[PDB]
Amino acid sequence: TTDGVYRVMTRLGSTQVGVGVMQEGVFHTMWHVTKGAALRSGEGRLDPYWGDVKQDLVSYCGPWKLDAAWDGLSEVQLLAVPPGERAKNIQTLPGIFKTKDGDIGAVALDYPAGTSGSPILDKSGRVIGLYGNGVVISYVSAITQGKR
Amino acid sequence: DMYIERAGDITWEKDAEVTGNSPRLDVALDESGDFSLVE
Repeated sequence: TTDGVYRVMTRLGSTQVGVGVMQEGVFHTMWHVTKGAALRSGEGRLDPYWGDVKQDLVSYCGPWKLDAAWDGLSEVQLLAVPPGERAKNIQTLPGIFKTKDGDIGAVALDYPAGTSGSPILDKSGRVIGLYGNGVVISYVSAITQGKR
Repeated sequence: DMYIERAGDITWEKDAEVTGNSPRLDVALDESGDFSLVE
């Protein structure tokens, strides 16, 4: 239940299917990573609480807690947790997805699929969204943030 | 079955590798959560 970034694993052997963020007792990941399945954490079980396919997000144990947003000007850091490698920070200036409903920050970083759900951070260390729902032009990920 | 393993703190790192572009792209988001390019 400790705050932090976590690998999401499945089991013959084990494979990393994604990543997520524990904050304020709630686990946050992308819907496409877990498809809303319950998760084991040690001897305990985490059940889904809120989710939305269109936003590609899901929270476990409580409502979505992450609310910071990219300021539109500053570099950010992808806290990537790739399969089989230690967590690492990659700094970048986001581009932009321009949509009919407004602009969304986007990172032009292409990491292994099992990295989906990794958090993107502002300079204060706040999570401004999760990595792994995007488009191909190279892959570009939206900075996907939910609503608190 | 699906399980979680802690991998680190959520912290900014002053010595991070820096990379990547900042493209500006017109996109649409459909009901299935899929982004596509628009022209």
